[PDB]
Amino acid sequence: GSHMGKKTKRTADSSSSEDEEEYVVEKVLDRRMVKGQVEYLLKWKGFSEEHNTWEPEKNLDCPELISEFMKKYKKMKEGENNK
Repeated sequence: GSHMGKKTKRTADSSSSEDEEEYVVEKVLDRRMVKGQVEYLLKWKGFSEEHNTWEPEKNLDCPELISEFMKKYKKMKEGENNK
């Protein structure tokens, strides 16, 4: 048992990493209208609640979102039959 020159050979190769950032809407939190213009509260991936941002409906590239949201708001707001 003597250590003269230990020769070890191994290959793993692990090159999988990249730093990138993208903007993706999460869901419709609130909605407001001003000067005959509709707007919605968008939330980009990473932006905290306090970092919420408002955008025009014409920009809202997600109609389905609004449709669903209306479903929740309907229940929230008191008024099913009586307008």
